[PDB]
Amino acid sequence: TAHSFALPVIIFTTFWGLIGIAGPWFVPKGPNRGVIITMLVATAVCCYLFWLIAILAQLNPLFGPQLKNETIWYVRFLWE
Amino acid sequence: NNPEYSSFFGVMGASSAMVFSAMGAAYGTAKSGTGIAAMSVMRPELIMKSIIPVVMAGIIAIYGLVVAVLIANSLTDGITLYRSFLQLGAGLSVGLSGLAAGFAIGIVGDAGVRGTAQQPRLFVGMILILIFAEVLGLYGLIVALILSTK
Amino acid sequence: NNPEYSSFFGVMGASSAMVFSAMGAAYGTAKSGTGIAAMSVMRPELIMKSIIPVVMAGIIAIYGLVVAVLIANSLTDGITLYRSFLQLGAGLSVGLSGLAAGFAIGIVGDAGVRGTAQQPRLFVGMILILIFAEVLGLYGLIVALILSTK
Amino acid sequence: NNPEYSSFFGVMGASSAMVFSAMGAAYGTAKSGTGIAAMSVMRPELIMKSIIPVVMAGIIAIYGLVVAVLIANSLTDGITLYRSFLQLGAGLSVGLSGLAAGFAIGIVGDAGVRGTAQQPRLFVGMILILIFAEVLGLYGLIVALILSTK
Amino acid sequence: NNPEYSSFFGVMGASSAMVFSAMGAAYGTAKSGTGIAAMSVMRPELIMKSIIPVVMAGIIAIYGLVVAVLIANSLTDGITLYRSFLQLGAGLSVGLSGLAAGFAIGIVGDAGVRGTAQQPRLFVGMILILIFAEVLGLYGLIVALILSTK
Amino acid sequence: TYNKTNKFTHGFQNIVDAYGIGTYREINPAPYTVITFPFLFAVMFGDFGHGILMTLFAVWMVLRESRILSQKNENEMFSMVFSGRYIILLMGLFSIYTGLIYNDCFSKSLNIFGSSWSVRPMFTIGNWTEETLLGSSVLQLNPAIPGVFGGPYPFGIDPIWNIATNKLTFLNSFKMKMSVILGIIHMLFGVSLSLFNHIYFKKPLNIYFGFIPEIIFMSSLFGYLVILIFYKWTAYDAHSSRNAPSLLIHFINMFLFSYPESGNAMLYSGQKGIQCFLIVVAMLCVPWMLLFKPLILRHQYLRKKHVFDFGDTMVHQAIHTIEYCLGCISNTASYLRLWALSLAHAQLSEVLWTMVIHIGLHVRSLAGGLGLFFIFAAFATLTVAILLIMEGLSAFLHALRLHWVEFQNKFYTGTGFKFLPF
Amino acid sequence: TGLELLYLGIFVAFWACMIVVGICYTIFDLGFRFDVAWFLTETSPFMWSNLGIGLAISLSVVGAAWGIYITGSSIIGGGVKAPRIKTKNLVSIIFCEAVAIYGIIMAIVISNMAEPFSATDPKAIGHRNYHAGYSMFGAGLTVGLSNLFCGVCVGIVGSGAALADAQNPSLFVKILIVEIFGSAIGLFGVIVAILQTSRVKMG
Amino acid sequence: LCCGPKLAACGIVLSAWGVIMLIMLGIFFNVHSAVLIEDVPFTEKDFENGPQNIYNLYEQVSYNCFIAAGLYLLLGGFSFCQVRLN
Ligand SMILES: CCCCCCCCCCCCCCCCCC(=O)OC[C@H](COP(=O)([O-])OCC[N+](C)(C)C)OC(=O)CCCCCCCCCCCCCCCCC
Ligand SMILES: CCCCCCCCCCCCCCCCCC(=O)OC[C@H](COP(=O)([O-])OCC[N+](C)(C)C)OC(=O)CCCCCCCCCCCCCCCCC
Ligand SMILES: CCCCCCCCCCCCCCCCCC(=O)OC[C@H](COP(=O)([O-])OCC[N+](C)(C)C)OC(=O)CCCCCCCCCCCCCCCCC
Ligand SMILES: CCCCCCCCCCCCCCCCCC(=O)OC[C@H](COP(=O)([O-])OCC[N+](C)(C)C)OC(=O)CCCCCCCCCCCCCCCCC
Ligand SMILES: CCCCCCCCCCCCCCCCCCCC(=O)O[C@H](COC(=O)CCCCCCCCCCCCCC)COP(=O)(O)OCCN
Ligand SMILES: CCCCCCCCCCCCCCCCCCCC(=O)O[C@H](COC(=O)CCCCCCCCCCCCCC)COP(=O)(O)OCCN
Ligand SMILES: CCCCCCCCCCCCCCCCCCCC(=O)O[C@H](COC(=O)CCCCCCCCCCCCCC)COP(=O)(O)OCCN
Ligand SMILES: CCCCCCCCCCCCCCCCCCCC(=O)O[C@H](COC(=O)CCCCCCCCCCCCCC)COP(=O)(O)OCCN
Ligand SMILES: CCCCCCCCCCCCCCCCCCCC(=O)O[C@H](COC(=O)CCCCCCCCCCCCCC)COP(=O)(O)OCCN
Ligand SMILES: CCCCCCCCCCCCCCCCCC(=O)OC[C@@H](O)COP(=O)(O)OCC[N+](C)(C)C
Ligand SMILES: CC(C)CCC[C@@H](C)[C@H]1CC[C@H]2[C@@H]3CC=C4C[C@@H](O)CC[C@]4(C)[C@H]3CC[C@]12C
Ligand SMILES: CC(C)CCC[C@@H](C)[C@H]1CC[C@H]2[C@@H]3CC=C4C[C@@H](O)CC[C@]4(C)[C@H]3CC[C@]12C
Ligand SMILES: CC(C)CCC[C@@H](C)[C@H]1CC[C@H]2[C@@H]3CC=C4C[C@@H](O)CC[C@]4(C)[C@H]3CC[C@]12C
Ligand SMILES: *[C@@H]1O[C@H](CO)[C@@H](O)[C@H](O)[C@H]1NC(C)=O
Repeated sequence: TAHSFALPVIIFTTFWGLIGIAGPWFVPKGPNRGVIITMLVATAVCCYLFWLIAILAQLNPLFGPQLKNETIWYVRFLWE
Repeated sequence: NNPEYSSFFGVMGASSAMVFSAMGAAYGTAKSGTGIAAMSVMRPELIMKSIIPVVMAGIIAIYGLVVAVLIANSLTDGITLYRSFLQLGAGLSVGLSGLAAGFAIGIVGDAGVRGTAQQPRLFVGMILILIFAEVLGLYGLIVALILSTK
Repeated sequence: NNPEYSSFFGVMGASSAMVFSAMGAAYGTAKSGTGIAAMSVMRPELIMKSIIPVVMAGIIAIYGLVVAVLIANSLTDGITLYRSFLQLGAGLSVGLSGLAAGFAIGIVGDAGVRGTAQQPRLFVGMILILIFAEVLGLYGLIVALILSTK
Repeated sequence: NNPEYSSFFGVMGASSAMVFSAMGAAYGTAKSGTGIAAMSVMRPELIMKSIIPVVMAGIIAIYGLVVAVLIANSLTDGITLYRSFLQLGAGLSVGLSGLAAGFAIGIVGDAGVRGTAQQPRLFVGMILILIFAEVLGLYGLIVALILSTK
Repeated sequence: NNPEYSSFFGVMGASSAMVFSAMGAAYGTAKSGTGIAAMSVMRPELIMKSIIPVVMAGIIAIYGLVVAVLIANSLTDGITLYRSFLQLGAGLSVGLSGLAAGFAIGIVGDAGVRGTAQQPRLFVGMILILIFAEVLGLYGLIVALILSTK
Repeated sequence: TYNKTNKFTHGFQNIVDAYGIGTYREINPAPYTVITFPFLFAVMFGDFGHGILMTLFAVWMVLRESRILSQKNENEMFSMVFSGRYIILLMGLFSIYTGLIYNDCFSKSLNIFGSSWSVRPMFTIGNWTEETLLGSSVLQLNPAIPGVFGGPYPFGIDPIWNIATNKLTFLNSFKMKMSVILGIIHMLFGVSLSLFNHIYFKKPLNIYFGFIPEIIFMSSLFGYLVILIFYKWTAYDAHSSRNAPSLLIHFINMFLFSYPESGNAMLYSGQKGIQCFLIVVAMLCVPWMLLFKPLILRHQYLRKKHVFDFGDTMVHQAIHTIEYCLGCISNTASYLRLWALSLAHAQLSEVLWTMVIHIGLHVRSLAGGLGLFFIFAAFATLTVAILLIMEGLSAFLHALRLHWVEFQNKFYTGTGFKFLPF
Repeated sequence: TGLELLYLGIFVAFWACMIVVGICYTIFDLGFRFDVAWFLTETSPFMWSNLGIGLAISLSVVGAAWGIYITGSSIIGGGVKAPRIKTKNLVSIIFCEAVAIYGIIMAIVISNMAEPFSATDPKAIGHRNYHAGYSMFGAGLTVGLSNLFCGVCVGIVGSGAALADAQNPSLFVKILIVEIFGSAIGLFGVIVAILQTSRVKMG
Repeated sequence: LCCGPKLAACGIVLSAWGVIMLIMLGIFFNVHSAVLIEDVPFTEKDFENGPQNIYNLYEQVSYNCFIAAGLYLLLGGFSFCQVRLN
């Protein structure tokens, strides 16, 4: 279960960049163009920051999870 | 190895977490209740709206209960003095924080129920204060969760 | 040879002889000054004659001072524990007797100065009472000396 | 060859000398303060003249400070239990004598400044009484010195 | 080596220096603020000037902080019992002197602020009295320093 | 002040107007609030299940909005909730997102990608045997050995932490760092909006003294803290765990100039010099605000052309500088409220689950299928009474407070009048 | 004053007992039994540290709640005739709550310094562990009590400012300064606590 | 059995919630998800040979969840019938 830190980072960075950068130019012109563009950019920034914090907090762990022996015994069989 | 009395302190913590929080909640549920009884004679329609303080007082009790349970489920026979006093600290934190938050909620709600009876615009204002008071108890709970799982 | 804690009781005797006598004199002076201020509004000419209470209160402090100095001169590195007890008893006697005498002088002087604003003939009587309320301190002093110089 | 905890008492002398005296002084500077304010509304020209009580109260603090500094300069690591007890006695004597003198000065000064707004002739009388109260603190200082320089 | 428990008294010295000085400053600020707020409705143009007492009360806290910092920087786990007692004495001295000065500043500032609301000429007088109270805290600091550096 | 409010933006405009109507033509926090208030709420109310419930309730309110608008009632609470139906919809959506990031759903994770933590390498490369499992009650796991930790979880928190007794140990640090990061970034955005305000109002004095000192102070002191957090996340790993420094101690030492020769080592080469430079710039930002602007105002309005009162201007600038400098610290501290409320919500949901429906799920007999009925109802009502309504309300109001005080104090004045047409 | 009478009686009885007990110990040459060293040493450092953390959080919360209700009663009483208060004076409440925040932060900063010993003999526990316990207790006391007093003071000033605001809008802006001063004390406590546990290390 | 429409609405919404969430819980238990291990009512003897016993207990809890989902389906049907009545 090797979760490489290249596909997640690339995929999410490009997705949120397209939403927050390319999205504004595709918003149809109208009274709400400004507010819609602000919504797009703010959602991109906030969601990407949250995901980046979450993923980086797990990268390079300084200690592993503390698992009961019952759950360790079960997880050995079940999980990869 | 460990002293045979090591489990006392932790136990007391748990009990404290339940007791003081309850006392806090009780005071709130009392004071707000009194205020509601004073308000409801002239403005009956506000009883349901004005029951929010009591609920918040109840929330305080819940926090204590949580911590108490969290400590009452972690008390082992060989509980070391370190864990025992960690649980005592968590219990004191949550209990006294809930006590103070319950006092604040009771007083603020007893004032704000009557105020909202007089001036409707104060209702939201009252709430904007109560939550602050409430989170004081929450802060205690938070520290408890930091301690009893250190 | 002798216990090292004897000097503690000796210095406690000295400091008690000073502190309690000073508290008694302070109470007497405060009460008498309040009475004098109240009296002088209508009867200015008695501002000076009505100062006798304060003087009679100050004397009490002097008593304490005397004993205190005596103890502070009788202290030495190797006072027998019995000598330290003698000094402590003398200090307590003078200090607390002076405290009681100062209370009595304050009350009597306040009452007498207030009354003399309305009845001149009370003055002499007041003086007598103050003397009867001052000899008390003197008595303490006597005992203290009998204990301090033994 | 002396206990390492001997200095404790001596320290509690210095501390006390500066604490209690300060408290006493504070009370003086408090009560007189209020009095001046209360009498400043109607008789502004007496504000500076009616600052004597505060000054006297201030002097009381100085007494303590003196003794405290003296004790704080007489402390040593190997201070004998006897000298430590002497310094504790001096500190308590000066501190509590100054406390009593500060109480008396506060009460007398408040009463005197309030009265002098109504009876000018009382001023001198007040001063005299204040002096007497001040003398009490002085007595303590004397004893303290006698105890602190043996 | 030194005792295991020696650092206890130094720790308590720092804690006292901060806690009691904070108590004094908090009381001074609270009393002065509740006087200033009540005055402002009548004399809105005085608030700024009337902020002077609050500042003075704040200074008391600073004194505590200063001494606290010293005790928190010179306090290691292996300090001699003598230095630990010195730090405890310095902390108690600064803390309780600041407490007394804060009480005096609160009382004097409230009274003088109200009087200035009623009598502008009192302003300067108030300042003088406040200084006389403020100096008390300063005195403690001095003694504390003398004890903490020794 | 007139904002040309819309149906969707009415809720957020009323939300930001509650603390004071904005002055004439100043940067409106409404468009940014429209997203950062639902987001700051979701950071606290982060839960996939509760987010789903909130989204469904808000969608019901939106779809049937016309009916309730026509059928008016006097219920103040329901009217308030309905007026914020769009606010609640956005809050629910963002809470769904954050609950996915937290990997939380009614206090339970998902594991849709597979955990990065494998226990088998402990048995293979490590010393573990069935004997060790029998002898140790809780044991632990270590990523130092090769195959235990297979990289970070691609999306959200790794599921294993739900079943790990070390859950809080890691989650506290992660959420504290997240709260501080989001708070500092929000405050920096506020300061930039203040720059925009000054530029529009043509107050170069504020731009050069004011905004620029403010941003330099904030970035050097607290932006540097976010940089340190991210750098420590990227740099230190399990092998270097032993000597991993604590950023709390390092920040304290930076403030105290207490860089010691003992204890935790420096995070990077030249930390002493860079941190000293940052601190010096931070302190210099205080005189920059305080002394300069009053002197220039006095020079250009009392020496030129010749009411201006220098003493009061200096006092006012000193109050503003003290307020801002203490506010940076107290606001970075207050933004920990996000972590506090998030952890409280998570723990309350966990205890509710394990005290209500663990009773109905932890039954051997098939008859438990009937019990799960009644038990579940209680669970449901509890999840709607304590979590959705009360904890949701607290998180909503605290995101509000963060926006009113911590965020809008940087650029918002709020000294105008609402435009009440005829 | 019945409860006050009970408290005064307990206090007087306890301290008269203490005076007589100290006199008896000193005079009967039994001072060696009054081992303050034994008390401070046998008593586990964990007790001191955990009491310190618990106080750091609980007393801060107590001060925050005290100030919050002190100023909220006045806010909601004044706002009956001048509702604008509820909008403007929440800052006072904020300051009070800020106190509590410091509490938890310091609790964390203290709780991070804890660590078991695996030792019971005072020579084994050692100066480092004993000083760590004492300093954590002292830092908890400092932060908790400074925050308590700061919260109460800010609450009193906020109540005053809310009563002043109900009658003249242009006063709060000038009275908030007092609150700021009243807030500084809190910070001071935190600083001192951080200085007390700067070099604390259990283990 | 006529009743107020508000109670019927609450009943139907609770029935939908119960059905959906308990069906999901049953599916997750039947998949033997480790996240829910704490909810499985196993005993010490179940750790003797292998995980098959724990799998059987997972299946039993999933069956309980599905039974609860069916009961809530019946409750939702009753509430819908009452709504049609009103
Ligand atoms: C199944 C349950 C799922 C969970 C759903 C509930 C989630 C829990 C959180 C809900 C909080 C709702 C409050 C925010 C919505 C109101 C904001 C808005 O847009 O209105 C502007 C409101 C009301 O609208 P208004 O009337 O001012 O509209 C403007 C009209 N003119 C322009 C004419 C003046 O305006 C304000 O006063 C602004 C400040 C609002 C601050 C909110 C304070 C808290 C309110 C608590 C609500 C009651 C508690 C919930 C009880 C539920 C039980 C019935
Ligand atoms: C009223 C409100 C409710 C109560 C609240 C306050 C509770 C106060 C708590 C009391 C605990 C005191 C500690 C007890 C241990 C110390 C005793 C001691 O010094 O003696 C033993 C010490 C040491 O004894 P020892 O070490 O030689 O004995 C051998 C050791 N043991 C006994 C353990 C095997 O000295 C003596 O031996 C003195 C013997 C005479 C006893 C003198 C006791 C002092 C007090 C007597 C009068 C009561 C005071 C109050 C007055 C009335 C009320 C105001
Ligand atoms: C106004 C108040 C009334 C006064 C009395 C107040 C109550 C005090 C009585 C408390 C009960 C204790 C009774 C004695 C119990 C037996 C103790 C024992 O075995 O003693 C061994 C103790 C200690 O052991 P020891 O010293 O005998 O053994 C030798 C020990 N070495 C070798 C170290 C020296 O000593 C005695 O023999 C004491 C006997 C007399 C004790 C009398 C009680 C002491 C307190 C008296 C009051 C103090 C204040 C006086 C002034 C008051 C004025 C207002
Ligand atoms: C009410 C406010 C507080 C003040 C009063 C109460 C203070 C004390 C309360 C705590 C409990 C008692 C503490 C003392 C314990 C005894 C310690 C001990 O035995 O060792 C002594 C120590 C050591 O005793 P030692 O037997 O080791 O002697 C030394 C021997 N070598 C050097 C060989 C080791 O020495 C002292 O005597 C120190 C003085 C303190 C003890 C006396 C306490 C005084 C109690 C108050 C009454 C004062 C009498 C005068 C009354 C008038 C006052 C103005
Ligand atoms: C480190 C993480 C944090 C980073 C945050 C900062 C970086 C992101 C923001 C940078 C600035 C983006 C661009 C600013 C606007 C430039 C103007 C042109 C924009 C555009 O194409 O749309 C116009 C409408 O924009 C509008 O109406 C206004 C659009 C405003 C976009 C920015 C708002 C989001 C910022 C908040 C981020 C989230 C919070 C972070 C915690 C169309 O022109 P038009 O014809 O409409 O004419 C304008 C008025 N009508
Ligand atoms: C679950 C994971 C994802 C969570 C995070 C993303 C959450 C996004 C939340 C926003 C989506 C809902 C928007 C509201 C829907 C209801 C529409 C209300 C009416 C409406 O059209 O509003 C207009 C305002 O623009 C709008 O209504 C805005 C619509 C366009 C918003 C674009 C930004 C969406 C977020 C970024 C992209 C998606 C990311 C996730 C994949 C103007 O009102 P009117 O003119 O109709 O009023 C008529 C009376 N005047
Ligand atoms: C509106 C937004 C406002 C701004 C908000 C952002 C906050 C700004 C904060 C102040 C300015 C930036 C931060 C300056 C402080 C130093 C940052 C150090 C970061 C760090 O840990 O990097 C390590 C040090 O780099 C090195 O080893 C290289 C030498 C040391 C660092 C040199 C300075 C780099 C930053 C340049 C200025 C950037 C300005 C950004 C605004 C990587 O090093 P390692 O781990 O490989 O080495 C270690 C073994 N030797
Ligand atoms: C003065 C002479 C010498 C005395 C020496 C002996 C020691 C002191 C014992 C008391 C002596 C004085 C008599 C007081 C009786 C108790 C207090 C008053 C009556 C009372 O308790 O009733 C109400 C409280 O309710 C209750 O019944 C609640 C009280 C019980 C609470 C127990 C928890 C405290 C335990 C102690 C540890 C805490 C230490 C704190 C320093 C208070 O009446 P009111 O004032 O409302 O009405 C006015 C008239 N009662
Ligand atoms: C007029 C009013 C009365 C004023 C007089 C002062 C009253 C203070 C009350 C405290 C008790 C008096 C102080 C002196 C007695 C101390 C105990 C001596 C007994 C003794 O020999 O114990 C040593 C250890 O104690 C020690 O060495 C302990 C040293 C510390 C003693 C002082 C601590 C008191 C508590 C201060 C708290 C302050 C809190 C501030 C907020 C032996 O030890 P060893 O090494 O020979 O062991 C050998 C084991 N094999
Ligand atoms: C009223 C409106 C309606 C409300 C709706 C609410 C819906 C809530 C339903 C869910 C509640 C319970 C949450 C429990 C979630 C845990 C389930 C879980 O973990 O899922 C995944 C497991 O199946 C598999 O994981 P595994 O077998 O351990 O690993 C294998 C995973 N690989 C194959 C990807 C590697
Ligand atoms: C205010 C004045 C006039 C009142 C009396 C106070 C003075 C004179 C008193 C107070 C203390 C007294 C001293 C107390 C103790 C001693 C030691 C003794 O072996 C001989 C006399 C001598 C030295 C005393 C002399 C007189 C004395 C100094
Ligand atoms: C005006 C300033 C100095 C403070 C006011 C109080 C002054 C007068 C007090 C405070 C402490 C006092 C000192 C305390 C101790 C000693 C040691 C003694 O052997 C000689 C006098 C001397 C040196 C004192 C002189 C007076 C003194 C300096
Ligand atoms: C009216 C005047 C003299 C009193 C005011 C000053 C007081 C504090 C001073 C003046 C002279 C001082 C005395 C002079 C010398 C000594 C000798 C010394 O070993 C003990 C203190 C003692 C006995 C002093 C006590 C305090 C003292 C009386
Ligand atoms: C034994 O345990 C250590 C510490 O976990 C580990 O690094 C090492 O590889 C193990 N050695 C074996 C199994 O031989």
